Amino acid sequence: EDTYYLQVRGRENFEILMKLKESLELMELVPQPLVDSYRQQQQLLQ
Amino acid sequence: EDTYYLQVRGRENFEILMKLKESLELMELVPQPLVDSYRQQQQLLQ
Amino acid sequence: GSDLGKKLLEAAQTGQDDEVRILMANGADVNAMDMVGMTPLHLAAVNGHLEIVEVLLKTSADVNAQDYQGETPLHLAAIWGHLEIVEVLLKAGADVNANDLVGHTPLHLAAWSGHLEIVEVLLKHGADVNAQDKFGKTAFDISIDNGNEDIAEVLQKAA
Amino acid sequence: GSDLGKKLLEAAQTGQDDEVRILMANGADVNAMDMVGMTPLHLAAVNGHLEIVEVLLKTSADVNAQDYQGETPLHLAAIWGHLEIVEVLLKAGADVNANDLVGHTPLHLAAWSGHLEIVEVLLKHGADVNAQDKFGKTAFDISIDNGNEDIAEVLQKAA
Amino acid sequence: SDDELLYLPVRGRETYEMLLKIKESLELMQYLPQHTIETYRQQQQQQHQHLLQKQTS
Amino acid sequence: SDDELLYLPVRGRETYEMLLKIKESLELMQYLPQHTIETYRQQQQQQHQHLLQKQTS
Repeated sequence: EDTYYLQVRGRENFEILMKLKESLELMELVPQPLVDSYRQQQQLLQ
Repeated sequence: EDTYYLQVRGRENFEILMKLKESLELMELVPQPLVDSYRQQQQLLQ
Repeated sequence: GSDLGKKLLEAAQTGQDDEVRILMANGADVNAMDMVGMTPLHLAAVNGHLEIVEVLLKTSADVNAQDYQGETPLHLAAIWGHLEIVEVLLKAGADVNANDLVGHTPLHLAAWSGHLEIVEVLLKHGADVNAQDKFGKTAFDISIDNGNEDIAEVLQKAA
Repeated sequence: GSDLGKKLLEAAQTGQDDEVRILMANGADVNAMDMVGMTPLHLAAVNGHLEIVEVLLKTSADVNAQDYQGETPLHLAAIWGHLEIVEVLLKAGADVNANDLVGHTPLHLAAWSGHLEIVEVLLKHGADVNAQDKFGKTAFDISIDNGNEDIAEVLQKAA
Repeated sequence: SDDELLYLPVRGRETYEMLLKIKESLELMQYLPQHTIETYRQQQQQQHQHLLQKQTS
Repeated sequence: SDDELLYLPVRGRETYEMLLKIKESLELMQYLPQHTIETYRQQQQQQHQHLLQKQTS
């Protein structure tokens, strides 16, 4: 549906991108209220 | 040789990535001495 | 913060009951915080590990410990729908009306997730139905938004 | 910094001689700086626009203007191999021994690029062959590194 | 006891915002139950059934 | 007259470094002659001769 393929040179590069792919794909599963608490937290630290 | 293909959803997203593709591909053509001057400049501003 | 502290956070997260008991026996910090400020008790509540929650509640671990977002274990048991864990946190002295940074009570978060039995338990322990978040919204207002009609009507009956 | 200033930077960069003359007639700042601190004169030197360089050198524009990296128009004419531009900058009073932030002289940068005629011109105007960059390297040391044997031997003969 | 609080100096809005989206995604994973992770990871293992290849002709 | 000097606050080393590689690449383009740009851009126009497509079967 909205799946995207890419290609990367370098094992270290692939590993970083797999770490972030994971964390970015999982973000959709984080309840919005906890996201809102979190962004509140970041703004307070400014 | 070391050319890589990727796929992006969203015209605004494609435009940003084309801007950076340009600037990152052109970086190889910047003489190293001017790069070194530049990185010196950034360190001085710390 | 400490090696045993991180192992205990991870054992609590992953439901390693024997590991938890053994780390604690060896002096692991029960107030260890992960990168979002969660304690093993928070992580046991998130991941639904009732036995681990009961174990941690026999220690000095604060049942009302706040992570960096102001979430208590009761907020997170509530949002993830862990009814048994909600019940024992409340028995162990969980503040039913604890506020996170955007003014969510456990009731807001049970409302958000559509966890009916948990809304019922929170009301039973004196959840405040008239509490407003940062954005001026009650548990009710959020049940409405998220199309939780069961919970909408339970909340209106109580206000 | 100004609208005409940016247009003049871009006209100088892109070799739009008539545009340059017209922007200047209309009062465009000849000391306008781009995002790396380059003046129209810098950009005319980079891009090899001899006529535009000659035009700008009939104004108050500083022939020894430094960008944020300490590069003068003579550094950049040198590195990009614009012999005619090097010659007129030197005639217009370009400091042959100007230092950028990492201690490169125009001679270092002509050495780096393997521009033989330009090394010759820089020596002729009194380039200092014994000048060391941040990293302790002469024009000579850099000709060696970059396999510029012609220029290596010209530099050794002069030291 | 808390994780060490380090600070990252970032030149510019754009790099900052980008690093913020990244940090946010890495941190907020902590709030996910393992049932959710394990569901994700089985979804991912099943993507491997059909592997990526560069096509030709 | 100089470009406006803005500052971008960035939480963390990693986002900072990333935004720095980006900014650097965007700024240092200024040092390239148009002959070099035009060479690049003709190289790029010629990549279009052979267009990218998702292959099937």
